[PDB]
Amino acid sequence: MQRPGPYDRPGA
Amino acid sequence: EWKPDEQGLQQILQLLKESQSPDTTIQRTVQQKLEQLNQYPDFNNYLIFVLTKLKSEDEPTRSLSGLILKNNVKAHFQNFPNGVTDFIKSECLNNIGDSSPLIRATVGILITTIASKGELQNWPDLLPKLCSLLDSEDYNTCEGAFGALQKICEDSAEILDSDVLDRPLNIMIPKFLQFFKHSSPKIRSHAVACVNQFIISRTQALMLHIDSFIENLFALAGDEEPEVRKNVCRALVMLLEVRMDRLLPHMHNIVEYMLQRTQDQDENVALEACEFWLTLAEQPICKDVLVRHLPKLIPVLVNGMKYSDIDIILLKGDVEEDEIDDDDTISDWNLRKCSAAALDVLANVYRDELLPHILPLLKELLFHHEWVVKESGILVLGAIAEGCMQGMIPYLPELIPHLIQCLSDKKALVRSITCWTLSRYAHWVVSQPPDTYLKPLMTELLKRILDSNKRVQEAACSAFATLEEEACTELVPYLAYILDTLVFAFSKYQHKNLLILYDAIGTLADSVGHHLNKPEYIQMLMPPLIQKWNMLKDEDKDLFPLLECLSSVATALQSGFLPYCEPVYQRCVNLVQKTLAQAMLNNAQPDQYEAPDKDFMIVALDLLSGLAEGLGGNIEQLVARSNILTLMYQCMQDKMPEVRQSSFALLGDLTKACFQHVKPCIADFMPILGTNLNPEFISVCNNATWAIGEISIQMGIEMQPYIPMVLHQLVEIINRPNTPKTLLENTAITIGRLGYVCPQEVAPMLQQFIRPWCTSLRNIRDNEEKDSAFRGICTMISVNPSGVIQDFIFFCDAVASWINPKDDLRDMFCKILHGFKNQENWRRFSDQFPLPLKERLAAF
Repeated sequence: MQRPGPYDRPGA
Repeated sequence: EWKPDEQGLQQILQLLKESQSPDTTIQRTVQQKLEQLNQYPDFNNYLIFVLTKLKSEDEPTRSLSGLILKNNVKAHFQNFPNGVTDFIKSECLNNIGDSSPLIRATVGILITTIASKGELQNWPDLLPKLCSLLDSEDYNTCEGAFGALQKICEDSAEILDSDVLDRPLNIMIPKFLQFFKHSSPKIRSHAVACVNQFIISRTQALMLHIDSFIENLFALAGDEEPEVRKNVCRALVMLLEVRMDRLLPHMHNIVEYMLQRTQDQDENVALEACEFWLTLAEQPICKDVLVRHLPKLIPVLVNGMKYSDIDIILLKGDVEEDEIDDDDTISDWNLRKCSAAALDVLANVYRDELLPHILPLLKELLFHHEWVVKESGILVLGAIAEGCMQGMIPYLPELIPHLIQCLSDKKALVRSITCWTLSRYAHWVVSQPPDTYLKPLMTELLKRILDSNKRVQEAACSAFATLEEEACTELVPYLAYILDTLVFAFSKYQHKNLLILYDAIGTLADSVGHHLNKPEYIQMLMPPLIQKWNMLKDEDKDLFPLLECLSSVATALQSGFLPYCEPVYQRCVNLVQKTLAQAMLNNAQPDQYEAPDKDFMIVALDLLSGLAEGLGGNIEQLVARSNILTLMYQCMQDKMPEVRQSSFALLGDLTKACFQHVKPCIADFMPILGTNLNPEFISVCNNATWAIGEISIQMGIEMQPYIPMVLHQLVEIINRPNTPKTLLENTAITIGRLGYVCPQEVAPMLQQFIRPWCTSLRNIRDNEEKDSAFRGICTMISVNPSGVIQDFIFFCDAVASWINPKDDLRDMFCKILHGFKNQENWRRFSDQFPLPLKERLAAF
C-alpha cells in the first residue's frame, strides 16, 4: 500500500 | 577404526586438487567425477579423512574437502551407513581444535550441519562433549568448541529448548555465563552470542538467571573488542523488549552507555545501538525515561543521518551532472536508515515537545553549503513531519518555497529526498490557496518525473502519487498538463520505474473520478495503456500492476471506457478461466501440473468487477454472451479467501446492474454464500454481507427462502464485537436491506441487532445503502414495535445521524416517531442528544 520511503526496512 | 586404501585416497586427493582449477570445464568434470564417486559407500569417509588426518595437505584443499562433505551431508546424510557416520562424528570432534582457523571453521560448520541435519537425539553426547571441551587448557579446542556451540544455538534454539536431551540448557546457560569472564575477547564474544539466542524465547534456563546475566553483562560493557560491544548492544535490545522490568532500574546508565555506543567508531556497533532507540520508543515508558537525554540524543541521531563515504561512492553522488546490485547495496539496512527511523518514531511519541530540540539543528542543516549536510537536513525535515506537523506548520510558509527550489538542485540525491519531503508535507500544501504552493509544487514535481536520474524519477512518481491522494478534486484544472507529462513518461520509462508510473496514473484516475471522462483525455491516455496491454503476454507478471491500474481508469472513465471494453473484458475472462483450469488440473495431479499463480485470477476478478461497476447496464450484452457466471461460481467455491472475496465483489457488481442474467443462478449461489459468510474471513465475510445486500435488494419480496439461512448467520456476526467496523457496518446495512425486502423472517431479531446497528450505521454518510437500511429498520419497527421498546434511544440516535435526508425518508422517520411517542418517552429520548440532534427530532 504505502509508497517507497528513504528509511524503509528490507522485508517491509 | 577405519583405514583408507592408498590409490583410492590419492585419486580423491587428485580430484580435490583439480577442483581448484580456474577452468570451468575442469571444475564441471571433476564435480561430475565426485558426484559419481558419491555412490561409493565410504567416499564421505575418505573425505573426512582428508579433512582431518592429512595435516600435510595444504589448507585450501582440506577446507574445500570439508565444505563439499558438508554439502554431501545436507543432501544425503539420511542414507549414510552407521559406520561412516560414527567415524565422521568422532573424528570431527577429535579435530575441532585444529590449529588453522580455516580448518577449524570448516569443522565447525560440518559439526553444525551434522547436528542440524540429524536430530540432536541422534547425537546425544554432542552437547556434553562440547560443554566439557570448553574447559580445555588448550586454547584452540576451547575456541572451536564455543564457535560450533554458537552455530548450534543459532540453528537449533527451539530443539535445545525442548525436552529433547533432558533440558540441556539448564547446564549450558550457567556455563556460558561463567565464560563471560574469560580472558580472550573472541571467547567472550562467542559466549554473549550464544546466550543471546535464548532471550526472545524467554527460555527458563536463562530467565531463572537474568540477574546474574545482566550483572555479568554490565561487567562486560566496557570491553574494547568491537564484536563484544556489538553482542552486548544486541543483548540489551532483546532484554528491553522482553525482560524490561530488570533493565528499568538501570535504564539511565543503560541509556547513557547505549548512546555512547550509538556514537561508536565501528558502524556495526552503531547500528546495533540504533536498534535500541527504535525498540525503546515502542515501550510505553519511553516518554518518561528518555526525556532528560533528548538534548544529547537528537544531535547524535541527526548526525547519524548523513551518508557514509561508501554510500556516496556507491550512489555516485560525487559525480557532476552538468544498477540492480547498486540498489541491493544501498537498500540494505544501515546506520542512516536506522537513525532516520528512530528520529521518526521519537517524533511520533514526543510531537511538539521534540521540536525545540531539533529545530535549531534543522535550521542550520537546511542552509548549510555542504550538499551532504543539506541532504541530511532535508531528510530530517521529512522524517519528523508525520509526528510534528502541528508544531511545524508555522515554518512551512518559509520552508516549502526553499524545498521547491531544492527540487532544482544540481545533485540528484538532494532532488530525490526533496521530492520525498515535499510528499510528506503534501497535505498542508493542499490546504493552502492552490496558486500559492500547490501549482508550483506540482509543476516542479512533474518536471522531475522526467528527470535524467532514475531514482529521482522514482521519488518524483511516489511524491506525485501521494500529492494526488491529498489533492483529489484540486487537480482537475491542471489535468491536461498532468496527463501530458505522464503519457510522455510512458515513452521514456523502463520496467523498474514503469510500475510506480502505473501507481501514479491509477492514483490519478482514482482521485479525479469522472472528470477524467473527456474525449481528449481518453484518446491521449488509452492508446499507450492498450499498447502495453497488447505488448504483455498472459504469462507476464508485469501484467498485474497494469490491470490493477487499468481497473481504476476503467471505473473513473465510466461509460467513456466503452469503446475499449470488449477486448479487455474477453481477455480478463480467459485469464481467470485458465487459472481455474490449471488449478483443478493441479488438484487432480499435482505432479503433472504445478499450482497456477492465483494473482492472475484475483486481479482479473478485480478488474472485471470494476469494469462492471463503471459500465453499468452496458456490460449486460457481454455477460449474456459469456460463461463468466459459472467461472465466478467456482471462484467462490474455491477455498482460497482472496478469490472468494473477489468473486463476491464481482457478484455484487453484476447485481448492481445486469441482475436479470444473474437471477437464475441464485439458488446455486445463496447456500454457499451464506455458508461462506459466518466463518468470517474478514474481507471475504465483508464482501459476502455486501453481496447479500445487493442481491436481496434486487430480489424484493420474492426472496423468501434465502432469508432464514442468512439472517441467523448475520445476527451471529453482529453478536461478535470483535468484528472490524467496516464488516459490522456492512452486516448492519444488509440486515436493514433484508428487513426491507422480507420483514417476516427478521421480525424476531430487532432487539438483538438494533443497538450495534445504530452505533455502526451512525457513522456512514447517508448514501443509498444507508437509505435502504434505514428504510428496512423503519419497516421492521412498523412490523414489531415491541422489539425496540427498550432501545428507542438507539433508534433516535441513528435517525439523528442523518443530515437533511430525503423527504420520503424524513416522512418515514417523522411518522414512526410520532407513532411510538403515542403507541414522555419521546421527549426523554430526544433530551439525550445535543441541541442539533434534538432540534432535528423536533422538526421531524
